[PDB]
Amino acid sequence: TISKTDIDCYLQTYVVIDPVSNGWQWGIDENGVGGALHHGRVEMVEGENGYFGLRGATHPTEKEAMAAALGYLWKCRQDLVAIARNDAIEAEKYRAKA
Amino acid sequence: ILSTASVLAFERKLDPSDALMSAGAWAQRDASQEWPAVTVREKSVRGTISNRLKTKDRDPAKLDASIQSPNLQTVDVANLPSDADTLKVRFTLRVLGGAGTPSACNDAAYRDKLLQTVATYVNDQGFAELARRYAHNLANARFLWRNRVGAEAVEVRINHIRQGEVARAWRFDALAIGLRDFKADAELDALAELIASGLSGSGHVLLEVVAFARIGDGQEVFPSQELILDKGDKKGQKSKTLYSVRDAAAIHSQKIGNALRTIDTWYPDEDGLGPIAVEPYGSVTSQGKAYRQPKQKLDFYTLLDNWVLRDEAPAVEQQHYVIANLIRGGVFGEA
Amino acid sequence: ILSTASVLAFERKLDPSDALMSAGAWAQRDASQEWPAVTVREKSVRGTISNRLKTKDRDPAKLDASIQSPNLQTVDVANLPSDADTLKVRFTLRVLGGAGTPSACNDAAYRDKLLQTVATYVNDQGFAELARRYAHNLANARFLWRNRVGAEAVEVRINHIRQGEVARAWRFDALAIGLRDFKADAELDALAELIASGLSGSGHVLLEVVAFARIGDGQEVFPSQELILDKGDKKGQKSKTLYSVRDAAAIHSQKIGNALRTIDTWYPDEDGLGPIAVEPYGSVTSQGKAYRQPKQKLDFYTLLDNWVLRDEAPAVEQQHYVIANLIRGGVFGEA
Amino acid sequence: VTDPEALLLLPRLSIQNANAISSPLTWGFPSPGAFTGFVHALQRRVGISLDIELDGVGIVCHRFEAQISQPAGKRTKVFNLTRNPLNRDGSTAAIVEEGRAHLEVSLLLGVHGDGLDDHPAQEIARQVQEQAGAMRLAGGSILPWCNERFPAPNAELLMLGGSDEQRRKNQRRLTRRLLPGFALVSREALLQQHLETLRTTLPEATTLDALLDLCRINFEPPWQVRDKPGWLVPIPAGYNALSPLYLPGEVRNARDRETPLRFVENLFGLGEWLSPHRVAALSDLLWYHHAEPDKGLYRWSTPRFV
Repeated sequence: TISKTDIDCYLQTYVVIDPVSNGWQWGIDENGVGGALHHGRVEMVEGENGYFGLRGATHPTEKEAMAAALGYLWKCRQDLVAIARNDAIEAEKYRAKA
Repeated sequence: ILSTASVLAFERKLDPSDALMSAGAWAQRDASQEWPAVTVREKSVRGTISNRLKTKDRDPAKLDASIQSPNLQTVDVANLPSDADTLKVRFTLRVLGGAGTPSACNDAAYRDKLLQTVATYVNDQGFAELARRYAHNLANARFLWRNRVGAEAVEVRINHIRQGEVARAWRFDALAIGLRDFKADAELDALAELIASGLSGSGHVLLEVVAFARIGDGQEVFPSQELILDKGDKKGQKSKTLYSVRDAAAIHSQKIGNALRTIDTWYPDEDGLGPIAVEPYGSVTSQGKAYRQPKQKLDFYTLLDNWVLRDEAPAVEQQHYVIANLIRGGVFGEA
Repeated sequence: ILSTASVLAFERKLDPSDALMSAGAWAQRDASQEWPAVTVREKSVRGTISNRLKTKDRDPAKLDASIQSPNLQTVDVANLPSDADTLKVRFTLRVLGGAGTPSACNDAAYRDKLLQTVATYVNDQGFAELARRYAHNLANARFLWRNRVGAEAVEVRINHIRQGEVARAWRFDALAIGLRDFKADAELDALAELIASGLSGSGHVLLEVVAFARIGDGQEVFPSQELILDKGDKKGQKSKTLYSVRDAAAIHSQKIGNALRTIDTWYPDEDGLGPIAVEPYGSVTSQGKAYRQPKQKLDFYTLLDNWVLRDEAPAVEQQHYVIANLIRGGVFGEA
Repeated sequence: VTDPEALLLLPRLSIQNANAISSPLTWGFPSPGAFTGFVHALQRRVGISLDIELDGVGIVCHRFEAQISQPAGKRTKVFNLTRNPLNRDGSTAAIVEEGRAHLEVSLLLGVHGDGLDDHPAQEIARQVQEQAGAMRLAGGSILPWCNERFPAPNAELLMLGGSDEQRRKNQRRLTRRLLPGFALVSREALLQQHLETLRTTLPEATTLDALLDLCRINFEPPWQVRDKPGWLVPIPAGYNALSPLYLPGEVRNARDRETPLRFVENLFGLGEWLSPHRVAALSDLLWYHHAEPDKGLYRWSTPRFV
C-alpha cells in the first residue's frame, strides 16, 4: 500500500535539474544525491551531433522538468525505482516504529 | 475436461529477411546483382505549424508569434539516385512447416488435441488456399508498401533456391495481380504448390524474392522507420530515422511478413475494404479498428477454443484464418 | 452525430525530388545532359557587426572594441563557374492521385463522409483549377526561389515521361508567365489536363521539370540551406551549410513542393500580394503572418469541418483551397 | 611536533587487504592512526639503527579499491568477506564482517636526526624501503613490485634548502612525483568553526552533528544543494579515555604485561582530501601523534597545516 509519490520522495534525489538560460533541463544522478559537486556521479549522455549534456528536454518550469524526469525513471530505469521503493518501505516501517 | 494450456507459443513459419533496397535503371533488371544500394542520408526541414489548435492557442498574435519561430528538424530520407528510376527490393523467405506444433505448451492433452485438430485440417484440406494467398502477396508486390502506390510498373521475380542455385524461377507482373483479388493463374498455382510443400513439411523451401518498381529518377523511396532517442534540443532534433543494415536502406522483416500475411478476406465486416493481415482480433492499426472483435464469435481465440476444446469446428474460411494464425506464430495463452 | 476522426493522415500527392542544380551556357541548353553540377564549396567570410544594439552596447569605446574583434566564419557557397551563365535545376514530379483517401483514419463513418465530400467536389468540378495553378507554378519557375529574382531569361522544359521516354514535351518562358496571374494559355491547358488526369487517378503522371536561368558568369546560385552543428570554436564556425546530394548542389524536395503549392489566391486578405502556399492556417514564413486565421472562418480546419460534418459547403474558391490541402497532405487531427 | 630536517618518500606502496573499517562510524580509507603507527614501527625497526627519527607521515592514496558490493534494490553497500576455517565440530564459524581495500599510497616521512650526516640519503631511503617491504600498513600486505616496467625508487628530500627558490623547486619535484593521488589532512579548526556557525543557527549543538553536517549533502529550498569547500571526510582523529590508567601487570589479557593499559574510545574528527600542490609546502601535511596521557586524549592530526 506504498503509494507512488512516497516512492517519488526517494526517487527525486536521483534527478538533477540544471538551469539553462532557456529553461530547466533535467538529468539523472547515478549516485542519488541530486547532482552534488563532489559525491555526485551524474549521468551524462551522448546524443546525435556532439551532444554531451543531461538526458532531458529543456522544459519551461522546474515542475515539469522534474515530472518528465520522474516519468523517465518510472518508464525505463526500474533499478533506481526499486531503490526508492525499498527506501519508502523502510520509511513507512520507521513511522510505524518511531 | 481439457482446459486450455496456460502457455502456448508458436514459432513463426514463413520467415522473411530484411528487405534490402538497391537502385538502378529499368531494362537492366537482369544485370541487377551489382546495383548500388539506396543510402539513408539526412536533410534539413523547416515548416510552420499545421496541426489543430485547441481554442486556447487561437489568438492571432500567438499564432503569428508561433509561426515566426518554426520548428527545425533533420530527417533521414532515402531517395533513388538522380539517374535511376527503379527500386530493387530484395529479400529471402523460408517456409518451414510443422504449423500446429507449439514451441511451448503446458497441457499435453491440449497439445495432443491441437495437433490432432491441425492434422485433421491438413488431411481434409491442406495448405492450398493459404499458400495460394501467400503466393499472391509475394506475386503482387505488397511488401513494397509505399514504394508501390505511385509506381509505374512493378515486376516481381521469385527464385526457388535449392542446393546452391535457382531450381525454379518465377516472374510476375505485380500490377496485373491486384492487391485485393486472389484469382487463379498457372504460375501462381505452381508457387502455391511450392509454398504448400514447404508449409506441410514435405520439403525445404527458400525463395529469393526480388521486386523492381518504376518510381522515377531520384524520387523518394520509403524504407521502414525506426524510433528515435529524444535526448536533446528541438533544432537538431533528428525527428525521423530510417532502417538500414549496413549503409543500405531496408524494410524490417516483420513489415515484409505483415505484407505476406495479408490474406484475410474472411473477417465479418465488409470484404470491399480488402484483405487485412492475419492477426488475433484482426486489427489494422492505421484504420484504428479491430475487425473480428470477440463479441462476434470470430476472433482467433474463440475459434481455437471452440475447435480444440469443445470440437465445434467453424466454417472452412475461419479455420483457414486459424491455421494462418498458427503459421503466423504468436504467444497465446493466459497467465 | 459525426464527430471528427481523431487521426487523419493524408499522404502527399505531387512528390518532387531534390532539384539538382547544374551549370552551363545558354544556346547549349539542348545538349544539357552532361552539364557539370554546381558544387557546394567553402569560403571564409569576415564582417564587422551590423545588428541593432540594445542601449547597453552603444558605448562608443565598447562598439570600437566590438568591431576590433570581429566574427570569422566559413560559409558553404555555390556559384556558377566563370564560363557558365545558365543554371539548370532539374527535378522529377510525380502526380499521384487519390487525394481524398487518408493514410490513417479511426472513425470509419468520417472516412465515408470525407470520401463522399471529395467525390462530390470532383464530380461537380474536377482537379482543373488546382492543376491549372500547379501547372503554372511549374511553368513559371517558382521552384527557382532566389535563382529567379534577377535572371535575364528563365525557360522551363517539362517532359511527361511514359514507358521510358518523353511522351509529350512542354517548353515555357517563365518570365512571360508571371508569378502572380493564373491566366489562360494553350500549352498550360494541356499540362493542366495532364496533371488533372494524374490527380484523378486516370493515369500515371511522371513529369521531368528542367529549368534554365540566365543568371550570369560566376554568379551565386542558391541551393537550399541546412542547419548547423555548433560544437567548436567561433572562428571555424560553419555559419552556413548548403544542401548537396552527392557533390552536387540541390534544392530540398519540400522547397520545390512549397513553390508548387503557391496557388492560394483565395485568402481573405488583399490580392495585391499574390498567391501564398497552401497550408492550414495559411502562413507565409518570410512575412511572419498567418493568413486564414481561425478567428475568421477560413482556415483549413473550420472549412473542412463545416464541409464534412455539417454540410456547410464553402465557396468554390475555399473548397479549391481545402482540396489543395488534401493534395498537400498532413497530420490533421486532435489528441 | 618538531620540524623534519629531511622528507623521505616511500613511493607507491600497494596494500592488498587494508582495513576499510576506519572506525565504528566511518568506512573507506583506513585511519591515519594506521599510517602513524606504521611509521613508528618503521622507526622502531630500522630507525634506531640508522640513528634517525622517522616521525610524521603524509598520506597520498594514488589508487583505492574497496572490496564492497551494492546489493540489488539497495542504495547502500555491504562488504565482500572471506571464508574462515570451520570449527572443531565441522560447522561454519560465525561471520565477523571486516572490510578489505586495495590501496596504493605513497608516504612522506619526516626524518630528523644525526644519521642524515653519517649515511647517504639513498642508503637510508633504500633501508627503510627494504624494511617496509616486509611490513603491513593497515592490516594488509605491502606488495613488493616484482617484474613490472621499473621499480619505483625512493627519494629522501633534505628540507634544508640553500635558497628558497631551490626549496620550492624540489618541493615541486616531489609534488610532481606524488601527483595522481590526494593528500589527506586534518581540518579540525574548520569543524569547530562550522560547529560555531551551527550554534549561532541553533543552540545546543554537538560537533558530532556539525561533523555529520559537513558529511551530508544538504538539499536547500529556494532547489539547490549546499556546496562544500573540499572533500571533507570524517576520520577517526584518535582516542579518548574511558578507564583510568591501569598498571602493567594489573589488567587481564593485555598485549604485554609491561605497558599501562587504558580502555579508550574513538574521537571522530574531520579530514580533507586535497591535492598535494594545494599545500605549497610538503613539510606540512604530515600526521603526528599527540598523547597528553594524563587526560586521555590520545590523538593524531597534522599540525602546521595552515
